[PDB]
Amino acid sequence: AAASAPPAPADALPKGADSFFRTVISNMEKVYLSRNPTAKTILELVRSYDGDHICYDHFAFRTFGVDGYGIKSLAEFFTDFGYVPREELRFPAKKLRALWFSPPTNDGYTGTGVYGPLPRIFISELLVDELSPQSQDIIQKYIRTSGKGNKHATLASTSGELTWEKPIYSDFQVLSRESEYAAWTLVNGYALNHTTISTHRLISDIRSINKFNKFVEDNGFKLNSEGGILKVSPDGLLQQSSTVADSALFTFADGITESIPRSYIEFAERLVLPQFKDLPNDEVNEHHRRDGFEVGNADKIFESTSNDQLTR
Ligand SMILES: O=C(O)CCCC(=O)C(=O)O
Ligand code: NI
Repeated sequence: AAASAPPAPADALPKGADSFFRTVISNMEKVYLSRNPTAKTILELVRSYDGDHICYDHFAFRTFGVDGYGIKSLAEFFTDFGYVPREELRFPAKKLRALWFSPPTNDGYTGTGVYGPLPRIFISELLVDELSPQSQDIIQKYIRTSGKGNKHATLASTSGELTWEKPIYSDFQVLSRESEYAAWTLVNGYALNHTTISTHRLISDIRSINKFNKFVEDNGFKLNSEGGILKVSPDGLLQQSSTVADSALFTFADGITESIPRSYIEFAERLVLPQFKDLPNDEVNEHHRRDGFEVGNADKIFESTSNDQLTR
């Protein structure tokens, strides 16, 4: 038989870097919770129902793929803190590309949320050069107003700031008609687009995602309907659901106040891999479960912020 070996575990961070990294993602989460009452409420409801067991499966971010404002503007922060780039996903109809990142080894975490197992990171970018000339010019205008803001995307994310000037409503309107993703990013920037609860790490009966979905719906919240409320990967091992994004009033730079999408929250179940079929269920750890993401699922979860879902 050919020589075989297990995968090399990723390096762990030194103690200061690990601590510091967690204060940063904690600040990203603070902005997110302050602007997304639905996500904040659901996280409180799960904690009360299940106990202190909430783990974050992944964080997701959106970006403009032009002039260095894209995936790389955030990825460098995470790779400075030991994250490893993984698979690239393509979304041709929506004109998006995404990369996900797996965390450094962190087996000694002592808490939950950002103090629990470190989350994967999912970062997408809009392929701006594929849009109409008019939208390319609108995006380029804001990118010019931002200067070297792209070199400090994490500062922007931790503080809840846009690096470009505040948009005028007319520009938001034009982008909304061609790319809802572009419109989302114009008004939200590098803000955390969602966190994800790892349901299989819960202890109570809502650890099953079908039970979890009914728990959310019975507390009055609406799940993303597109492609069904439960997106199931073709191998059956990655099952995902998400809320409809919250909305907020935004005063645009020309004085007009209008509704915009903020963020949402996702729930994900990763099932055991087939080679570990007969593992006793008390023996399953995260590395025994389906890792990564699935283009089919992701394509429909992007629509949690779409106007059709928000106006259902
Ligand atoms: O809406 C976004 O920005 C990311 C949607 C994709 C995703 O997070 C997943 O596949 O779980
Ligand atoms: Ni997600």
